[PDB]
Amino acid sequence: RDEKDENGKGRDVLLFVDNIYRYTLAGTEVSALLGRMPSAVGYQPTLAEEMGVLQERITSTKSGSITSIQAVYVPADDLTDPSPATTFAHLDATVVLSRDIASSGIYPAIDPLDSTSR
Amino acid sequence: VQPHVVTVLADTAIRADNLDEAAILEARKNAEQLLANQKSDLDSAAALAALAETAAQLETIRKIKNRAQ
Repeated sequence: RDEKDENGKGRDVLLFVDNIYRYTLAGTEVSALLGRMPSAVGYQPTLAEEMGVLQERITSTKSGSITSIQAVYVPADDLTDPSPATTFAHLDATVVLSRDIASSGIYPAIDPLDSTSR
Repeated sequence: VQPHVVTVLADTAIRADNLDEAAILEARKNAEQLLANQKSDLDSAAALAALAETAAQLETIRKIKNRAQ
């Protein structure tokens, strides 16, 4: 992103991340062995801080731009779970897929009453 | 009338214990009106309120089946 050329402008960058939820899951797997106390449903007490530390770097500044697409996993089909609920506030466009539409043979199974954009 | 069969057809007929029958037919009119009014009341009360009340609130529970709190 922050790369320039002599008499040459910058370049646009596309970034693709697959299942950013596994990052928080791996953080969960080692929290107890580090000596912390659990919170919520067995989650680490530093979920939001360590999500935000990574999320604030994926951005576009005055010098260069980044377009990113991420896939977010929803455990046990529960949108109320702390990880997706914390993740919801870091995005500009959110697409929500539902199993009820998928089981009816409709593809892509995008829920039109829960998808928003700025 | 004829020697083998006798039949008289009447649009409105009833046993004429008196020269008038309105005071007897009014009881049947009252019975019919009362039955109609009670039947309408029973149908309305049994269906319109009850089915709507049952169907009032069901989704706030279905939407939270997979919640773990």
